[PDB]
Amino acid sequence: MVVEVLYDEPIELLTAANHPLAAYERVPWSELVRYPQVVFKDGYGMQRLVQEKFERLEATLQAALEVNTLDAFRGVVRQGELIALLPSSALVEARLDPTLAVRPLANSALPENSGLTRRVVMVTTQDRLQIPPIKHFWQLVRENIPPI
DNA sequence: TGCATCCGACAGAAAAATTTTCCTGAATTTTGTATAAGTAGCTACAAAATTCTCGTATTAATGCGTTTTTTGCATAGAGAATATGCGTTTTTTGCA
Repeated sequence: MVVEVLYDEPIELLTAANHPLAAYERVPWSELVRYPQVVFKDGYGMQRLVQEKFERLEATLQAALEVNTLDAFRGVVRQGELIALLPSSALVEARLDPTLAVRPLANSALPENSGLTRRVVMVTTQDRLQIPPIKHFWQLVRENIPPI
């Protein structure tokens, strides 16, 4: 397997064209439930990690109502408000377009125990990485990953 | 001319009559006798074929010493796996 996590950005959330977490610029995870923080997919490991990442800052992951579609992540936040999961590395990109200029932030992430941030993880077999394409590039892509 | 009554055993003798059988024409269960035509086959003849055989020529068949080659051979690395390991963790004990 060669377990290999290129990096583990630390989680924040979607604040908004009106968020008061776009007032309250940080994101612990109470500050989520403060507005309608819908959690993502119970069962999908993606949230298993987020369960921490919303579950140790005055909040417990509330997988109430997630439409399981980014389009909808925006089709009620294009009204301006609604808030759910966009992690750190693209939480360079939470503040974007002219409905919305948003409050960025770092991880509150009391959830950690041992090592616990969600991890970008290229993991491989030599056969798989036995050629210039993936092997060197897959390495470079797991390498040239800036905040940009 | 109108009221009752009644009806619709036996025997002999000669002639006929059904079958039977040999004689006599009639023209068939048919089948018999010679001559001349004609219908079909036999003897003979034609040969250039075709094809059988011996010799030569090319070619395809068959074996090998060697080209590379495939597949079996060994020993070198790696990537966790597997200790120590604290160090952290879960287990286990007595008081209120």
